[PDB]
Amino acid sequence: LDIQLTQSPSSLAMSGGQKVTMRCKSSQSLLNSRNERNYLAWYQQKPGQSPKLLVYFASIRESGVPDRFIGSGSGTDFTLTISSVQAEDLADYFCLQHYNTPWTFGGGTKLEIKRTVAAPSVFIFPPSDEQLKSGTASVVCLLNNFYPREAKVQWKVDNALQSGNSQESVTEQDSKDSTYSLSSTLTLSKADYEKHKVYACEVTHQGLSSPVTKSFNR
Amino acid sequence: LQIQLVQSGPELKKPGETVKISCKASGYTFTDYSVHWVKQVPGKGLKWMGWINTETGEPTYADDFKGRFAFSLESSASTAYLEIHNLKNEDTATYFCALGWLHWGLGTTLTVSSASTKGPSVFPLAPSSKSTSGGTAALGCLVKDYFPEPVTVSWNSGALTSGVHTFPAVLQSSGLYSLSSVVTVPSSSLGTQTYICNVNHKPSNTKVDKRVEPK
Repeated sequence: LDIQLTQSPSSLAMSGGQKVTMRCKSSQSLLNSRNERNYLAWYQQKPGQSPKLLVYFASIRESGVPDRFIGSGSGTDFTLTISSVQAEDLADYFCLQHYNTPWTFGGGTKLEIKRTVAAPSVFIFPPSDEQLKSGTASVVCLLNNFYPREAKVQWKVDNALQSGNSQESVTEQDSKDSTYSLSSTLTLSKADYEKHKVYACEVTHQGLSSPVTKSFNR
Repeated sequence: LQIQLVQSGPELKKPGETVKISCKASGYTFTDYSVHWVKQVPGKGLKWMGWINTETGEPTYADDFKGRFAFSLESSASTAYLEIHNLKNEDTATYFCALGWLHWGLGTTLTVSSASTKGPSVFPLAPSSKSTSGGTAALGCLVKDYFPEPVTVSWNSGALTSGVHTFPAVLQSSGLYSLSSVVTVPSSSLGTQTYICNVNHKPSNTKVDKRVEPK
């Protein structure tokens, strides 16, 4: 049967400067007695990019790769270490065995970065005239550059708490400051939008001393 | 020389159709390395599909990919091809060509769906006294009602990147996607600076440039 690669842990949260250790265990030995080489490679796949080779033949760092990346191990047990993790190291990491066909991959380790609390800046956007003409109103509330991800966003329309008409999206962590951003979008028919005057989003987050409300008048 | 593997663009196909994806090699000797194909499902899992010998043109398939999959090449054009016939729902994925373990291409995103392609409507998210935090203002573009993913957004033709956030799309109950792209800038400068969002949805040949200014 096929060689199975088990990566652990599947997710890791570490603060800048901590040592990161990721493991890849193969169901079968990847050591070629003919070569004394271990047929394992490690890749980094940052948000929205293609995989980049970090280490090949288990322990040989690819040219251009920061020396904080260290591959080691042999046979069935391999390790990728980051000696001192940097904000930009946020990525999925995965191992590949190419000892035998079919080549197989580990399940991946997602490395997230821990940092200090950062309060969101909050902004609200009325729907455009162009969109309203079209028959719909999208009202957007933005929470910018905050940490941690935990946040509460509530929509109030003419002081009445809304439910059931909004959707949130959160970004991947920023590669430079390790923060998140979040959008909450309230969508109403034009008819329903013009039934009310005050549109507000209230944001609760541990970086804020108390909830921050942003609003506009239709 | 920089190794380059350029792959064809995102595609939407219906169940049962055939798709042919290309991988054009430049910056190295084509016949020096075999070309492998790897499937990455939306969940991010990776599956090795097989390889093609660039000296002989001979393909070899992984067991799971013996049937509807064909690797081929065009020698004179230093191009490898992945052809998938009788497309199935489960074929939705990003497909990478790769020079063995050495170098991956940028991937081609394939969606298989009976749903029609739909280009986005692009609306300004206009700065104001309530998109003003300290002396910072936010503005953006709402990219609404498109299918399938993905859509790309840039600002000022790539010249504005600092503080830009382009959100992961949400799925609307309509089955269409929607996202926004935002940026923070000085509130003092809203009258003198120009901010244009450039939206590209290749699956529908939709390109739009929307100037975003205080309402």
